[PDB]
Amino acid sequence: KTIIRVGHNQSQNHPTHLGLLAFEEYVEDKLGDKYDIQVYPSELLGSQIDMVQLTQTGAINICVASNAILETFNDVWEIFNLPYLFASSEAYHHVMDDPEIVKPIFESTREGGFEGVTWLDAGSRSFYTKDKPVNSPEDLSGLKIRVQQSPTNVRMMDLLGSSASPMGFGEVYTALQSGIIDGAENNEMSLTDNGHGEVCKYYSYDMHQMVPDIVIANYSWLEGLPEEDRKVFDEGFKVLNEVQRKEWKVAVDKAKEKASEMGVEFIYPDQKPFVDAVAPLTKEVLERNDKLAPFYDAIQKYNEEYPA
Ligand SMILES: O=C(O)[C@H]1O[C@H](O)[C@H](O)[C@@H](O)[C@@H]1O
Ligand SMILES: [Cl-]
Repeated sequence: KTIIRVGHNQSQNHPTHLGLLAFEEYVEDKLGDKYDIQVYPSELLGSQIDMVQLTQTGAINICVASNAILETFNDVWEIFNLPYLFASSEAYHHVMDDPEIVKPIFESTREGGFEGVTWLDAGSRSFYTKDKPVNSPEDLSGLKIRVQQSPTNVRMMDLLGSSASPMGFGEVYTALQSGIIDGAENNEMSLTDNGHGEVCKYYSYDMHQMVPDIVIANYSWLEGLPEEDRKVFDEGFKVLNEVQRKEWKVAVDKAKEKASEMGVEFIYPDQKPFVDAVAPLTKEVLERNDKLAPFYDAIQKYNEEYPA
């Protein structure tokens, strides 16, 4: 058979793994005599940055990468990394499901060896810290906060009066434990599935970003598929999206409960001071990249249709 290698950086219990297992089962049920889909969880194929590069060369076929890091491969991905971009999770989901918005973005990096085929839900990202609770941006002053390898997020930390420490997701637990960083920012699953709540017990819902995870496929590989095979893989990507999103809802609820049981304290800060502190980032990003405005306009229509 033809081996299709698929990587991601999450545990085997995470929604993304469950979605990819559904993908594998869907495709192999229709075409199993021909393809063996192999899913490599928990950074078995490397950190996310490692995997995107392996996808570019075709050493693996498909991987999952946070939108945060894709902006370094093509600047148009920056659009979904803007802080306080979406008014509501409903606005966000409708945006990511709108082909007129996502297709031009997903296809932007074909010359770099890959294209986006779907997205996966990763909730919203908020600050969590070890020693001191975050109630407003000034509480981040003098802290070192881990972010993804994303110039947008580095700039966001600068505007918050803080300092960014970019590193891969698998490094964060030990970096927190050793005191190399003071905190990080993510959805609630980081606390439980990745153990960050063992060290960080203050989780403050500033909800600065809703950053999609993107499923990317090697472009030569994908376009090389025979018509009928491509149709099955495409259907599989839709199943992946659907199963991951359903499982995400379940998992994030369980994560919140388990975090509480672990001793994490959830804080609900006033978001306005965070919004105002990082507003210049959106102004700067839009001014520098004129590809973005029409996507931003379209997102605003969804914000209006699905407000908070
Ligand atoms: O902050 C990060 O690095 C990670 O954040 C979330 O877990 C996201 O789903 C991952 O794709 C990502 O790698
Ligand atoms: Cl990485």
